[PDB]
Amino acid sequence: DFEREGYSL
Amino acid sequence: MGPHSLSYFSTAVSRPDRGDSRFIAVGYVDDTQFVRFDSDAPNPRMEPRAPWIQQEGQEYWDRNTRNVMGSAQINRVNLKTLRGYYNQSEAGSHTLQWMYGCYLGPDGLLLRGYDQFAYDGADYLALNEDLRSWTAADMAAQISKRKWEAADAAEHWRSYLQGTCVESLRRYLQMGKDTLQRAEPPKTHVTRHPSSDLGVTLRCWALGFHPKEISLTWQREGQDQSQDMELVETRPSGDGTFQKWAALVVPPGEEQSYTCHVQHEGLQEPLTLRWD
Amino acid sequence: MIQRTPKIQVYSRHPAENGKSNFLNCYVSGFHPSDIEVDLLKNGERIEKVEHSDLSFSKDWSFYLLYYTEFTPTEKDEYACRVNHVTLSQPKIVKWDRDM
Repeated sequence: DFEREGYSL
Repeated sequence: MGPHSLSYFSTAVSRPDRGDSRFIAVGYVDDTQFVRFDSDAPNPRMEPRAPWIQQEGQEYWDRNTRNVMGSAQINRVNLKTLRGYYNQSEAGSHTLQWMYGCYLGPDGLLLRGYDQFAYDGADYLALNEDLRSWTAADMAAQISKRKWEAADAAEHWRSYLQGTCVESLRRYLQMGKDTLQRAEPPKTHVTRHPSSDLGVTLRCWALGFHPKEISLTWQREGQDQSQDMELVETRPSGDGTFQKWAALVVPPGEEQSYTCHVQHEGLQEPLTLRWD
Repeated sequence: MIQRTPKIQVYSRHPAENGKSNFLNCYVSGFHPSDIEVDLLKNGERIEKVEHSDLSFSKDWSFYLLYYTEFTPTEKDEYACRVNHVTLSQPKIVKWDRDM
């Protein structure tokens, strides 16, 4: 189940 | 059950010659790809690539599509952010790779989790094995690290990797039982080709085996011969199985002194092969 | 900036028998960056209907792809893989050796 990036680098 | 893994491998590429960027993701259970996403598709969606995953319903496809599109957008942004940190020109194409996932031990409990990034081929930022902290490769990645440490991104990752990742893996292992959960042993043979006047090449072959891990080693009178062994990269057959070979040049007349040893989870006991 | 030239392996899916249907594979791996051009050739002519795998990569971050096409081996016909990448000054051709 693909995780949605909450955070940006 | 035993060694199992669920992994996602994503690739974001800036394309200044086309004024845009591209994001691609694939998902693997063990050695078996099951989904994909590509931002250059018209109507880009998370797509099935294994038969067993298609019996998921629309809400699975909808949700995965929402979440991988969300990630594509942020990875679009990350590429721009990393240029800034490294002070790079707008004219160069750059690559940001992201791998995450979970590894189930021989008992089927979560053994390791991963979440990490590579920029232009080089390690950038990695979730530590504790799943509580981050390793940064350089001063740039220290900037991301500080930012993610203070936001406690590790906790959200630790929740995902210990919860949903393992549960999903177990649902997939069950949905795809007939292919994912049985190992196919290698079909083997040993070839002999005189390769010079001075020497003879023995080649130990493995074909039609899954999963891809396999040990092929040559032995003379007990002692291993890996110093002078040519070993090709394990390679895919295209039908779920793999191939490998290892070769050794041996003196003429000494062929029976040498044995090829094969280990693979499909086999009842390791094979000892000999040129016949 | 890492740049790594592709390893190229050309082989059939099954042990090749003349007049028996099979798949020819061109496996490119260990490369970086990801842009790559791969053609399958028959007696030096681009084969049209060549499918390929989705882009992925290994533990060491290096990319790999499988290109393939249904074919029937014969005694006469030469097959080959032509590969271009940023690392290569000229497209590289690798012939199919059926013992290999």
